[PDB]
Amino acid sequence: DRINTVRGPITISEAGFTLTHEHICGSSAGFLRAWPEFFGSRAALVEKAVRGLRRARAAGVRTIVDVSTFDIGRDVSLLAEVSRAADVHIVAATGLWEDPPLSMRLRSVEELTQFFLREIQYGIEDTGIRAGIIKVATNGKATPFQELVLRAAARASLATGVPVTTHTLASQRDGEQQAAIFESEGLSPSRVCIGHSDDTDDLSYLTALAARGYLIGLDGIPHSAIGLEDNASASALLGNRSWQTRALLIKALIDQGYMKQILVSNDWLFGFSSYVTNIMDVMDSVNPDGMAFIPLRVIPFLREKGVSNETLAGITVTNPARFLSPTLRA
Amino acid sequence: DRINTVRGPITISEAGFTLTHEHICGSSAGFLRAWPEFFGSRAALVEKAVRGLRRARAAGVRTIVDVSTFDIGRDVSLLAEVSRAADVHIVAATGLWEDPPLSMRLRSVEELTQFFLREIQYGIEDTGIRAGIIKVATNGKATPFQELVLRAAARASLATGVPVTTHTLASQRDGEQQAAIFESEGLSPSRVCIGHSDDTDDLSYLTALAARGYLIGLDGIPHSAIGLEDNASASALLGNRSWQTRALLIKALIDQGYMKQILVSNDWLFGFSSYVTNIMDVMDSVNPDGMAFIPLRVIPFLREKGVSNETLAGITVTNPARFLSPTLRA
Ligand SMILES: *[C@H]1CC[C@@](C)(CC)CC1
Ligand SMILES: *[C@H]1CC[C@@](C)(CC)CC1
Ligand SMILES: [Zn+2]
Ligand SMILES: [Zn+2]
Ligand SMILES: [Zn+2]
Ligand SMILES: [Zn+2]
Repeated sequence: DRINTVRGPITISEAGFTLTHEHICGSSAGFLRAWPEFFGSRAALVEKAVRGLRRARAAGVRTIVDVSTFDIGRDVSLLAEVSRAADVHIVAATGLWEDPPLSMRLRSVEELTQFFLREIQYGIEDTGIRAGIIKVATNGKATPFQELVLRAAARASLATGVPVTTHTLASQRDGEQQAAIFESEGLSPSRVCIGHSDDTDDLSYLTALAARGYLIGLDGIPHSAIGLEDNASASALLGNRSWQTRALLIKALIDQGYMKQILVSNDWLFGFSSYVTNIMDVMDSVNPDGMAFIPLRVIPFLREKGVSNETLAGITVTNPARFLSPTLRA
Repeated sequence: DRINTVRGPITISEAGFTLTHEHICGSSAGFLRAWPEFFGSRAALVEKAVRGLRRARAAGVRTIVDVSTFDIGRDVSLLAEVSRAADVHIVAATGLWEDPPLSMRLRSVEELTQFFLREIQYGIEDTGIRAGIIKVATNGKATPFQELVLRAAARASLATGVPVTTHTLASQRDGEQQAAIFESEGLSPSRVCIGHSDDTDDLSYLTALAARGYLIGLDGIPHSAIGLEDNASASALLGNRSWQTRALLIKALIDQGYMKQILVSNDWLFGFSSYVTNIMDVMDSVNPDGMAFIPLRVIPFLREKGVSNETLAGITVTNPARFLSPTLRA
């Protein structure tokens, strides 16, 4: 049993402490190549990511899942360089997020399945690097094209055993429609993580997903604009619920019997061109720990609130390995 | 005086017979790298383009202006390879078309100007290849972002002397708003071609642009779905006006005194991923001459209708050189 990373297959035991929803860079296809000065320089972005991943590794992280798709401007050569330099495994993604270009938006469910399978089974671009996860997205009711993407993701997962992870507008309970479409294609919920689920406090929605077997992505714990005075763009992005409020959803699901279905992450980035200029600076001021926020702050917080070390080890080590290890029914 | 091509600067005399609105490939940023099998293979696309450009050269073409932007998936390395193999100069474009990703759509007018200037003055990606034209787009009333793109294009042209060429929804008379925005930034109409202008028969609109000094892009002459039975997608793309009807607009503008302001092209492509699957096959059935259609069919047609050889030489050689040669007022 092996998980594909940007430096090759690794064993399940090698994955270790794993952050399941992260980004080296949140961008757009071709953007880093065409306009590296937007990030200062490509080298500056690399250096920032390596420093961040090294600090995460010192805090105990061993693997991150970079859920950047084609249309987030995923650059697997960049991921490989940062992964080598920081000694942190990086799992790359296929799929499509919320900004597909026309050349993707016009494609059929069969064509999309071919593209996702290409990136899982053959390689990404000419790199030979294979994706270990499929990323999809809705923001409210699925567009007709997003329905095709979700179905193609299910077909690619059914052929390969690679899991699916989703972006939702959690306030619209998107996981319900995503589940319906996935299940219509015959995909096991055990192969699916419904992400950005910490954006909502609706326990009925969260437990309805977990009851049918879905993994719950509580993946934006440090995202908060509390204490940011009069920054409309940061408030729209990050919300005004505290990181403690988000983190307590981890305890809530544990207390309901779902500890094996919880996946926790920061949804951090080291560059961020697909939003307003200087958002990365704002985010780094909110959370200077970056990707180390989960082990340095969330884990001790949950221990203080009575969650055991063993349970948190299961959530951060056992659950990601069970999720990522290719299979049709985990 | 020199015009930048994908193989370096050329003199005005070297440009020769020039098609001012063409594409090697109409695609999306990063798409050819990530999914070359969509085109059969990258090599198959290269071979098809080289054969087409060789046939165009045999018909008299010496230069094409590839008006593919970043978001049309412009690959200047591909353009250079095809240009070398076919012995046809290719001018590359900067700017943005109708499918910018989030990382572009969130940018300011100043940021966009920096990006356009980068591609004109420094190089595209890491290739050192510099754009010789700026391409912009509206489809009806400009979106707020498209207003910024048009202003940034004007600023980049004012700094460099490189011309601007536009995509319009001609039925909505977009050239009127485009002109208004360009002029508000102080750009000379002599540096601007309002493209897809052969999509309309409205002489009041066309002469209103030409009267204030704009160049008129009659650039889709072979685009027609006449005789295509019950193909809705091809009819939506190509329209149901004949190529003869489009070509007679060249004569119409000559007869009104605007021969020096007419630019003629095919708006052909050798691959086309940003529309429905197999559209390239449909288009090649409509116009097997491809980019050779203008010299092989339109020029003799206009001669038969009484246009002189000298006038057509002025339109196909003199006007493109005057347009492309960098200057603030041509
Ligand atoms: C991990 C161990 C199980 C509890 C204590 C719930 C019984 C939660 C922490
Ligand atoms: C080019 C020469 C001028 C005419 C004949 C109009 C007088 C048009 C063709
Ligand atoms: Zn997301
Ligand atoms: Zn994310
Ligand atoms: Zn166009
Ligand atoms: Zn075009």
